[PDB]
Amino acid sequence: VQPQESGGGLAQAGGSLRLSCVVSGITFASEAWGWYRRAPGKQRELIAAINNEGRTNYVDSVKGRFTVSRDNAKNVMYLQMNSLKPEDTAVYYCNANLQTGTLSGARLYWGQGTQVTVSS
Amino acid sequence: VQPQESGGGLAQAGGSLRLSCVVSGITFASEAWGWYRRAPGKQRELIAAINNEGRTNYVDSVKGRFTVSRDNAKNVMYLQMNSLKPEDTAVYYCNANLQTGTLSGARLYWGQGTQVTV
Amino acid sequence: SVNSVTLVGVVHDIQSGFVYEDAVTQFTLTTTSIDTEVVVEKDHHTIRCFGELFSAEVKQKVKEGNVVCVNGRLRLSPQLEPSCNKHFYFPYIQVQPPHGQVAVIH
Amino acid sequence: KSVNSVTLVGVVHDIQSGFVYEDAVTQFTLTTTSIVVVEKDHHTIRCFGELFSAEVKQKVKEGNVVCVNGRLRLSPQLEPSCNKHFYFPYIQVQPPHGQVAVIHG
Repeated sequence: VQPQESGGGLAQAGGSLRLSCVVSGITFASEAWGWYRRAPGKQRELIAAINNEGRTNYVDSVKGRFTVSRDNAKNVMYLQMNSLKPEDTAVYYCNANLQTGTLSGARLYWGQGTQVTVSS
Repeated sequence: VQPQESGGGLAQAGGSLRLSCVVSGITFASEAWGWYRRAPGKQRELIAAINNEGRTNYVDSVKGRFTVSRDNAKNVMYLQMNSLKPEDTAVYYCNANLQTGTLSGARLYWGQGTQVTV
Repeated sequence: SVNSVTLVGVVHDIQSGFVYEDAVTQFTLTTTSIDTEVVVEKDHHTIRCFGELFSAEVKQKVKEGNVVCVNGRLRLSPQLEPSCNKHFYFPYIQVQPPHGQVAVIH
Repeated sequence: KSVNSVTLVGVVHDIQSGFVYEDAVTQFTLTTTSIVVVEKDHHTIRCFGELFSAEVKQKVKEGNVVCVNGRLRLSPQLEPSCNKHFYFPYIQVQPPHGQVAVIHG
């Protein structure tokens, strides 16, 4: 349960970028994770969230637009990003969604995030 | 649609009985419904809601216990209750839950209800 | 067992209509809450006015995009309908005299 | 200038410590009896603050009747299913704004 993200910086309107969220060491596939984003001014906002297997639920926004995955193999979360709107500028983070939010943690830790920019 | 609860009365602790509900009279299907039981001095508590198709959910206290089903051609709510704890003893109502948030719709009206004692 | 609320902020989506046989007039009250550089948080609260009379006066006097002060009680509705298998709560701020009320500042 | 302020008084329940996305919180439940009809409401109280939460988790015991004095927040959350969007209603408590106080006698 250690955040190790990568990928993202700046791309032309409507691009196609991938993300690598690696859980450093200790078991990962055990939980249900997801990606977030930090707008240049707006606060922390959860977007994509894949189930423990698992059928995924996305925000109205990234619905149909993006699709996140989860591979127990290498312990990595990939966010299939396509048609990257300019309104998709933020620092993206990989982390585990709660259960399903009303639950309390036990340790956890934050990441460092990767900056992403899009302008037509 | 003016509600009309029916079926119920008295059964042993472990006995069984099924309820019913009818409305006059449109439109079913489009509207999802449910059942609300109320204690003597306590508030009404929605038991199970049936979807517009309709799927179904139940209360944490009645999960794997009660079973609700609906018919569109006759606009009827069916609630087969089995092995009834004296806790289930309450005034059961049947009405249409909806919106799951953005409520406030039409006029709405409460049925007289049905009695359940065990 | 005192339950109490006070809110100030922009109004949105004002609507009339009935709760289960009950004249209601709800609306959203977006509140800015600067969390403890460089981001701010908002909070859209469902303000739900009961009492057909108070419900009515509220319905008329409160305009869109306004700024009102809401006193009232905080309620939690079990909700949780089909379409999925899980139970969630509905956080609606109940306003019906002689409980609370709604003053207007914009 | 927005104003989000709640106040509570009632019975406490399920008290436990942990983290909110890696934040030392001590969440619990306050039950105001918002009243023949006795209507109850079980509020969640998330007390943030590395020190504050510990503070609270120790003087606050189950059964205690306490007052709550903090913001009304609501985490969005996107469960495995389904399209139905639901918010998570709790009460962010954290000094100098938040405030907890146990009642005796």
